[PDB]
Amino acid sequence: RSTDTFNYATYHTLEEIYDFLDLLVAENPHLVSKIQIGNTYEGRPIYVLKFSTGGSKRPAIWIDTGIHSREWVTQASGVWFAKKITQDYGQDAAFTAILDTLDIFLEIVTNPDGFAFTHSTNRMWRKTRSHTAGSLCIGVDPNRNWDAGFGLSGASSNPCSETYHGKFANSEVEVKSIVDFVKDHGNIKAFISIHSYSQLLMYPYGYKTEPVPDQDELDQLSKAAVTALASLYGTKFNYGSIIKAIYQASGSTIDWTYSQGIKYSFTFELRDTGRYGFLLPASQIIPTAKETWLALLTIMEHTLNHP
Amino acid sequence: STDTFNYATYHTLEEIYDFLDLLVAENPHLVSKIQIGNTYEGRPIYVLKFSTGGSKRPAIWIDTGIHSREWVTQASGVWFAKKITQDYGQDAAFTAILDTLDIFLEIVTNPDGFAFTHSTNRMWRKTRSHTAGSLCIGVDPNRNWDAGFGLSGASSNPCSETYHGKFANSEVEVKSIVDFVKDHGNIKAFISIHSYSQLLMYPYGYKTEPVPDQDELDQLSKAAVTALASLYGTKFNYGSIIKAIYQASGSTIDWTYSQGIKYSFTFELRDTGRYGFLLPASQIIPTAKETWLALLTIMEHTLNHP
Ligand SMILES: CC(=O)N[C@@H](CC(C)C)C(=O)N[C@@H](C)P(=O)(O)C[C@@H](CCc1ccccc1)C(=O)O
Ligand SMILES: CC(=O)N[C@@H](CC(C)C)C(=O)N[C@@H](C)P(=O)(O)C[C@@H](CCc1ccccc1)C(=O)O
Ligand SMILES: [Zn+2]
Ligand SMILES: [Zn+2]
Repeated sequence: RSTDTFNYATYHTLEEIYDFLDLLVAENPHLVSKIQIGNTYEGRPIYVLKFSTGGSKRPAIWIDTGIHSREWVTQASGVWFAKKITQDYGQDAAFTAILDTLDIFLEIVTNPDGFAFTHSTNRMWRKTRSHTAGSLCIGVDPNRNWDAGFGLSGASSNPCSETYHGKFANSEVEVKSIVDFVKDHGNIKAFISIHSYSQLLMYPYGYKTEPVPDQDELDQLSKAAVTALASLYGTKFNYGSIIKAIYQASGSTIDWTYSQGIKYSFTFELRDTGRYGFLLPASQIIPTAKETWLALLTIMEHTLNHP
Repeated sequence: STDTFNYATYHTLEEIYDFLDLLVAENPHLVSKIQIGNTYEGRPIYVLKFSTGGSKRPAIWIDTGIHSREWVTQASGVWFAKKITQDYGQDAAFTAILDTLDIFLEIVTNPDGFAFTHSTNRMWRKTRSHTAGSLCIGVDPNRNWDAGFGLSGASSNPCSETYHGKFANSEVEVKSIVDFVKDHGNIKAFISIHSYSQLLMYPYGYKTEPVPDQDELDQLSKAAVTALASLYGTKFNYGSIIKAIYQASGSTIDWTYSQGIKYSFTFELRDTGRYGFLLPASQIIPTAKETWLALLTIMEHTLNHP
């Protein structure tokens, strides 16, 4: 296989996505690199792709998919995104402008133990796979484990719950690896965490109703990103703060990244709105990724022009 | 034919409905089929009446499959029904139950959703009703009841999994049961079966205030989970809904208990999340058998406390 002969309209295994990363690197040795940022609870490597046309820790966009493993359209879109970047660079003028200044980091399998578990045992696995003493239940909600209103209303203390927060913030190696990488990088200007489903583009906060100081700008960017998105197939996304647009969620990702000074902190909930939910047909992979790419571009151009 | 029916696999809606008919034809002096309504999508809603005679005798209500993706429940409901016909007149304790109490078993309590889980989305939870002014479809039938309806523990968001609907009993699937219970007026036990989590719970889900019958219901719970655990060692916890899982408003047994049905319980069957809703078919029969034993405890106790 090469990245040109790879099937992007199909859901893949952990081993397949991991081999895809290696093909991407070998085919673009002056564009793409693969960074290991940790290992999972179970010992699997956690890998981030860096797309860079030079410099030393340029201002950057971070994008992660697959934090909740069952959300398959997200890792699939993540693969598509990688190949879109390499095809489009040096070819598309607008996108070439983005990558002549910014680096892009892309974490395709952000919850690898879960992902592997969605394949071997339970298609609907959400959480990490860390053990919990005195419980018949396994794993922690990676989207409740960040140090931002951690433990507060909007997560569960019950190990059996889908939204169990863990013993303390960053207890999950899968979250702390991202935290460590982000803090050490120091130059991340936008952070985008990709989930499915509901067709939402959101900004902070999810833990409290109080609006973020950059609300007008973030909301205005949100409206243009979903307008761009809708232009392709008419797909309707709603937007707003996590708490107003879906529900309260504590110790969630963009609440943390935003309080770290990363202004352009966003989360997408992709297709659909419930018909298939997480079980989205493979035939909707590429449409999903393509329309979401239009939204990502909107946000990345904004980031480019607003230091 | 109900002897040759495969209890160790998951069936479509048509297969369950055909099973209802075969069991009635094999046992017409014991089992009758009652239509209590039609779903939002116009499909008949059926309840099995198991009875040895009389008129509106004291009764046990059992439903499965109100959350349609909870496949082990419908599949155990099918087994329960065969089980009743197998033991009536051969097992001395169950004979005594049915000699005094009627039993109603609603196996597919959410037929639209169940059909959807087979045709389109294995993880469909809600009804299939359309929502005025929304793209999203369906109401959580376990939030649509007239007990603390619309209060903390349900969502006003149509796209939510726990969307409560416009008003209490807006879902025909819930109103059919309401109408049935009120009309009957002599249901002494009501047991709603769900999965998963391995829990046995009693009211309330809508508030922390304990029910005046908590002491008795907790002891019965203790007994039922021990009976359950006796076969395979499967560990159930128990308590009020709000303490054993989380707050949930307009939920089923809250309303039943408010109508004066003292023995209102809910089960969450196997497992604890390894497979969740996607429990292997090989576990259907062991789930049904263990669960029957706890059902038996609740049923005997109901019989002995007229
Ligand atoms: C639909 C379902 O069965 N469960 C829900 C969770 C349940 C508590 C209602 C789910 O998986 N929902 C997914 C659509 P989700 O992706 O997991 C939604 C996010 C909340 C929004 C968010 C996203 C990203 C960053 C911060 C906040 C969540 O509950 O974590
Ligand atoms: C755990 C999960 O993946 N999803 C939850 C939804 C929740 C996180 C919003 C679920 O489907 N849970 C099922 C086990 P459930 O079966 O639907 C749990 C009941 C609990 C309360 C209850 C049960 C039965 C009778 C009365 C009250 C519920 O939320 O309705
Ligand atoms: Zn998610
Ligand atoms: Zn349920």
